[PDB]
Amino acid sequence: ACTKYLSSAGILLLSLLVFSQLLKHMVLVAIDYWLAKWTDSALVLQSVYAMVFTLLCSLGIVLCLVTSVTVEWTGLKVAKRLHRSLLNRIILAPMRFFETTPLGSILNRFSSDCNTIDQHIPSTLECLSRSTLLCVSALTVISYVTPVFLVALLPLAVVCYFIQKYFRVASRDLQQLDDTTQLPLVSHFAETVEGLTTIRAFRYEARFQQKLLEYTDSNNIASLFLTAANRWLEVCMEYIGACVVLIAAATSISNSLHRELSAGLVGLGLTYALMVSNYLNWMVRNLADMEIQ
Amino acid sequence: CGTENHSAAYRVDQGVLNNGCFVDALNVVPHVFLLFITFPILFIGWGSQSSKVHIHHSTWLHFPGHNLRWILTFILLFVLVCEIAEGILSDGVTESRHLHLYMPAGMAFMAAITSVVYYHNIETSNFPKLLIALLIYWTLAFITKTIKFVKFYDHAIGFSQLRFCLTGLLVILYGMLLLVEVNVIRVRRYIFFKTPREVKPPEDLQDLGVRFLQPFVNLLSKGTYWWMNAFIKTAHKKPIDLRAIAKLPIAMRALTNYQRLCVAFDAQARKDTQSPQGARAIWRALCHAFGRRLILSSTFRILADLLGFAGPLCIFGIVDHLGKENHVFQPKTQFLGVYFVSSQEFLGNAYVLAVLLFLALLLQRTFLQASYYVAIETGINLRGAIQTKIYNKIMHMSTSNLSMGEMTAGQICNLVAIDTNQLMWFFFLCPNLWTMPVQIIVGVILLYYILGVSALIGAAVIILLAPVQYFVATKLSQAQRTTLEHSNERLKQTNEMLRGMKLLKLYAWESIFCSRVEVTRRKEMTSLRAFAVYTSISIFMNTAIPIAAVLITFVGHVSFFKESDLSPSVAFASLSLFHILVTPLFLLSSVVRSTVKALVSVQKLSEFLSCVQIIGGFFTWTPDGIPTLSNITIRIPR
Amino acid sequence: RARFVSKKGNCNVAHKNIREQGRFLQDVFTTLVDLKWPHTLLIFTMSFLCSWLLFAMVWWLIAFAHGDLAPGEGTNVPCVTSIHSFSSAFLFSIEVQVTIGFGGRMVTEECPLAILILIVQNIVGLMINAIMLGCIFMKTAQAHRRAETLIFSKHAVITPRHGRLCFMLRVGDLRKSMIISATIHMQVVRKTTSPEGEVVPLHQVDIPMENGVGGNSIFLVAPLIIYHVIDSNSPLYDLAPSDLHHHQDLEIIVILEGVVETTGITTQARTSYLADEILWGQRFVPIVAEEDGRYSVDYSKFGNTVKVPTPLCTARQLDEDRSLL
Amino acid sequence: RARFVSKKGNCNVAHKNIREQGRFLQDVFTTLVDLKWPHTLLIFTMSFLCSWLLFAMVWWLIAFAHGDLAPGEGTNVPCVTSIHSFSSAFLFSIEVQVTIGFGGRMVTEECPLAILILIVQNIVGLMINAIMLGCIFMKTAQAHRRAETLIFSKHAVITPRHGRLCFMLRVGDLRKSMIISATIHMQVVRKTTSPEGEVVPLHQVDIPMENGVGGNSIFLVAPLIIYHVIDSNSPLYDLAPSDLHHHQDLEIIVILEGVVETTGITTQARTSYLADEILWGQRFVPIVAEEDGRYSVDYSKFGNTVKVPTPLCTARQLDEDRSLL
Ligand SMILES: Nc1ncnc2c1ncn2[C@@H]1O[C@H](COP(=O)(O)OP(=O)(O)OP(=O)(O)O)[C@@H](O)[C@H]1O
Ligand SMILES: Nc1ncnc2c1ncn2[C@@H]1O[C@H](COP(=O)(O)OP(=O)(O)OP(=O)(O)O)[C@@H](O)[C@H]1O
Repeated sequence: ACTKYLSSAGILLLSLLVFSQLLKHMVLVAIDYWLAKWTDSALVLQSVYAMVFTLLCSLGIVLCLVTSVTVEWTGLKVAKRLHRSLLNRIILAPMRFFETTPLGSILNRFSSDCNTIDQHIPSTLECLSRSTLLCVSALTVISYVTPVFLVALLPLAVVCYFIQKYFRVASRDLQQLDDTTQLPLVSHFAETVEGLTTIRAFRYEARFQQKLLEYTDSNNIASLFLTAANRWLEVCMEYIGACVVLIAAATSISNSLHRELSAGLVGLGLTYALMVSNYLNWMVRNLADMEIQ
Repeated sequence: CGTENHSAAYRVDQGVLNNGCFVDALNVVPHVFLLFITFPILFIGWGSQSSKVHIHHSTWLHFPGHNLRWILTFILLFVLVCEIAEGILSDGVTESRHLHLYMPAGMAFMAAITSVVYYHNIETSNFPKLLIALLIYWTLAFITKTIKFVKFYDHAIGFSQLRFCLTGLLVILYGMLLLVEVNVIRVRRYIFFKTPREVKPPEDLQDLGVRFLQPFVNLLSKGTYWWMNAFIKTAHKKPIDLRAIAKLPIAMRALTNYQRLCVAFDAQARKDTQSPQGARAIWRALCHAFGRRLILSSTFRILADLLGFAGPLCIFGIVDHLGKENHVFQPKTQFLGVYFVSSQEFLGNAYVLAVLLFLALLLQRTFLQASYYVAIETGINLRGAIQTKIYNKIMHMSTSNLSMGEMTAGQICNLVAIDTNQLMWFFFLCPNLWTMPVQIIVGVILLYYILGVSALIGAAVIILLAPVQYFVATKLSQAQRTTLEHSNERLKQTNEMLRGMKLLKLYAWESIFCSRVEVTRRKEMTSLRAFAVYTSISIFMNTAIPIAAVLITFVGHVSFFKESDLSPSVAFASLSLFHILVTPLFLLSSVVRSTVKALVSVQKLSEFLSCVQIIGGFFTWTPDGIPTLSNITIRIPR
Repeated sequence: RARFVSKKGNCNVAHKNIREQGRFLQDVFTTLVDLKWPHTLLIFTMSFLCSWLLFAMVWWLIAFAHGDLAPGEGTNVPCVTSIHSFSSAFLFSIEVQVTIGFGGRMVTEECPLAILILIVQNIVGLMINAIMLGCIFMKTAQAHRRAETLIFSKHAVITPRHGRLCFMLRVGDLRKSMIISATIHMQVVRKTTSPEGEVVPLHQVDIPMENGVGGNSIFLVAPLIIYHVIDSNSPLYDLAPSDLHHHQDLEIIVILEGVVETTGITTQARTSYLADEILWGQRFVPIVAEEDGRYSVDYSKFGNTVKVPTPLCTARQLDEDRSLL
Repeated sequence: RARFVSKKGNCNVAHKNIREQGRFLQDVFTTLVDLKWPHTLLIFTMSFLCSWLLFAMVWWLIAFAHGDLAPGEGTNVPCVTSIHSFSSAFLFSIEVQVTIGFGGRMVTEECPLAILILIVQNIVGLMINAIMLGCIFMKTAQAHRRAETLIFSKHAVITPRHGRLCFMLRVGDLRKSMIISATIHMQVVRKTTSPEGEVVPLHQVDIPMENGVGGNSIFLVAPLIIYHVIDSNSPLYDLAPSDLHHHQDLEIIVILEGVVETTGITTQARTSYLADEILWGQRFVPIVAEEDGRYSVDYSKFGNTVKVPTPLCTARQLDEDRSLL
């Protein structure tokens, strides 16, 4: 359900820019494997030390600039393209069918879509591409570090598929209801500021007090739903990722003693196991921010 | 237990030969008994709740020593892992496999796991018959501990024995175990033939729950397992989900509604001091108001720093006993007939201790999200309570109507909302800020046990990465202020375009398309360049993570060149230390600006904290000056 | 849309606020009898095995406490012969419990401890074998299954007989075996409001069987119709034909009781007919047909009904029209 | 202060002047079934052991009467082999009774006395093992426990419905399992005096269930209220609201009967409500609440009652006020 979004603010230059960011992160995991293989060279004891430590810092500034290049000035073309194409696409329309329409949904969805999407879209977008790129990157990297018997990716994407499916549903519902719960509170806050002499007129001022307490009570319950979402999100994702860390320990066991263990990359599956669970965490919550955004 | 002639040897000596293999076999019978009794009661309760049961809606009961029963069930897990770990080493000796040496440890795990199911079956149905069958076990297990100790004293090592360490840990559990068995609410004895506690059966929480669609009660397993299976089943159902995701507020049972009120009431009690109202006075009363959960959740955060920080240390051991130990191939040098406490960082113990680092990683993320959870609940009761005394305060006061004559009171309402939720959001990660420098100092200390120049590289990288974070983010905040002003001009031209929809077709199309598109491109151009500065600071952030990457390369390069040694330790392990640093860097500067917004929000809160007979009545617009109306006298008959 | 009981039976109800689950735990036999066959076999198989292992460990212990099994001394006689392995003690334990008496493992007069233990092993293992016999029998006598053969129609009918409006329901039996002294009770479950302002959610008011004598039950071999005469005491006295089927959302439950001619147990078969499940104007088609040998009953006509000319007025109006006539 | 039966049940009564205890002794089975589990196990364990010792003494006697056990003569063959000790005969006796058949102790054709004795040992030991099976089964079928799940309210209420004063009592069930054909009988136990001068200590007069048909029982899945219409035949016709609760010291008993859908046995649940246990003016709060799936019943409201405006006059006065109106 992203084919509508793929045409937003251009397709070709964004595809080449984000493609160059993905290639820059492939150069980043190339720096990871080169530092790992030269770490095996130091473990075998320089020979290519100028080549190793000099060549291992190439894609640092290149990853820092190219990885942030796809959304570097994308707010400008998204700003004039989305704002000008939207204001022109609604400006050239006849005023009869626009005159027979509620202006609250039009101006609310229009202006809030422009400020909210134009302000908060590229941060969660580039964070989503970075999180997924790192997740599949170290996922397949530590997966190849494991033997082919030690992949076991089908239970990982099985329970992870369960988690992203039903947490996608219940998280969309929870962010929907908790997101929608806020506005009537401020509505009767404006009513609370306006009818103050009416609160002097209402001889039972406790009616708005207990109704008020029901409103803030409902927002507090919605906050408990938010903590439920982060609760099962973090605990479930870190739990299954911890099972992936134990499977990584099995891979280091069989690859360690079952045959000739390599001079390096033994702890690469361990550091990439803990950071693999971190990648499932920020990948899941980044999938949530990509769902709402 | 027999290899060649051991059984005969054991048989010859009086008293079961001081318990050579008998002390181990003695322990096993009780575990079997505790597991053979259990299946009938466990299985039946498993079947009666699967075909026809009415207790599938709402049922809960509490017992004295619940938190000490879980702490003893968790500590017995660490002692069961440990016994087996020592046991594995003994079996390997590679001479003969003694089966009766590691069996007592494997029976216990099943038994202790069966004891947890007995506590759950007892927490469902309240009867003392189970605590009497457990007490019968705790006592038989207590007597078996003595034999090992008794056997051991004659055959004493001191501190050089690993069997003893496991036994010692186990002994404490039995001692701890007695109190649970000493419950006064159990009527299994001949004395007090009636129920000693009649107010125990009825719970306040159940009554909250009985009328509750969703109970949402804290008094649970505390694993965040049922809080997700109740929402989760509905989510999984397709028909149910549509209904649930719409009427969720109705679906919500408003359970913590009886606990929100206490917090409002608690706030008043905290305020009740001997000194006048003050920003400091309301601050320390608020910290005194929350009570347990502040330092409690901070202490759980410090435990999360304890389990989380070590993370990498277990990993080094694998590179040493696996990688560096290339041709060691020597299992033991002590008395091979028993277990010894030395060399506990073995190769296999690095594996199972690495899985123990995974389990403690579940303890660290679990306690981390737990203190996060109590923090979010604390902020919920915070904004609810301060909201309650807030609108009750302005609803009750009605003072200084001159500023209330202006629209500044509505600005106090809007800024009361944005500053109030900005204040709970300011309090949102306060134990994370309290536990951040302990993690930075401890991780920097272990980095100092690695090397010096790497700690200078990464510590200088974070030491430069923080002021660019909060200063460049402050520049993005001023960009949000000016861009918020130009976007407010876009809202003014937007409602002016609503006036254009109220206007004609050709005139508002030409003048409002040209004027609104030109001025909207003007303010959207200033906010477009402001958006380029904000995305430039986000790229500053993107660049910052390679700052750490640069440090990692400069750390290994310069720390390699200053010294004269090479190792695979600091790459994997010290890379791991660097990962830890990132969460605390931007969370540290974000906690700093959260503290500045916290002092500003408490400052704004303290700033807000400030038939008819009529005879000789005087009325004012402002009590600081002379009354506007003087000596007004009239009376109105009904 | 809201239902009380299914068209087949076993109406499910939700219970809130339970006091104790301990009493239920204490009452073991009913639950055991109630549970399905797969779990029931599992309870008796594991509890037996769970016992067999307990009698085997303490027997591997009496040989370990004497120690005669590994040294193989010829003068020292073992309390039980042929105990060479750990498994052998378990095998011996099975022997005593089931009284197999293989003969390979013999018991002597050397240890006065194991012989008293052997008695405790035999009496408890003879007791659970007996307790199991009574529990399996109780499930061999459950009569829910007999009750199923008791079939009720698809819909109901309301037509005037002899000048009075009546409600008709038909029931049949698919077995050659019968039911003795089977009384039927029909209740109208609707939410009524009293003149004082009290709203009872589900009030149960009983309707007459219209037997002249004062009937409770009737001999059921072939499908018979039950009739409900609408008088001044009947709640359906103020109901119209096309207005009552949709406007009202109530239900009427059928309670068929009785005993089996094979087993003493008395069973119950229940169903409910909604406002849309009741038909006005038609009647039940005659099932009984006389042949040369006996009277045959076709069950495909059981769910068939035919429409005949009936009045479109309510019973208060029908008695009012006849009292004015 | 004087009570007849407890708020839970099992009313205790004192009996004086017993004629014979022999009949009770003769009637063994009922008493055995009635006794608790700890003693019951003790009766079957000791009676077995008591038998095992009798079959062992006479077996130690047939070897002592032949005398072949101590001299060890090779030509003289023993009637039973391997009998070396006194204990061995007892072990052999256990073997025959439980049919263990160990094989160590063999019986021969030398003594025609022990073989006929062996038959008497086996038939009596096979008989008590069978008699025990029927006694334990009878306890596996006791239905008092099923009756407990039948709960009665804390207090009672008396309010006028439809213009007539009624007494209300509510009962509920905590199980998913039901009770068939369960008839309820309520009796008023008060000490009445006749016009001739006779004082009967506790007279039991029955009160109507007010079912229109002539009711005995009602289908109980959810908590239902029973109503007692105060007419000219009701003893509570001459009672005032605030004067009857303290002045009178009487009691009204509830008799709930019925059978289990799992077992043929019919059980009874009883309670009693005193003069202070009855409330005037309030009513039973509605337990049934309709949800999306089914109808839920909360039991915390079961012991809750709400007060509504009711007349402070007696039923004779209330019918008198309406007959004058
Ligand atoms: N002490 C007692 N306890 C219980 N029952 C008794 C007792 N004495 C007699 N009965 C029985 O109760 C019945 C009551 O009648 P009554 O007491 O007049 O006996 P009775 O005329 O003396 O004849 P009997 O000598 O058989 O008791 C008698 O038929 C007798 O069987
Ligand atoms: N939560 C419950 N679920 C089922 N039954 C209950 C529950 N609570 C009480 N009961 C039983 O149902 C009866 C209803 O009376 P009520 O609810 O007024 O009890 P009560 O007056 O509080 O006395 P108790 O403390 O014994 O419940 C009580 O006698 C009690 O035995």
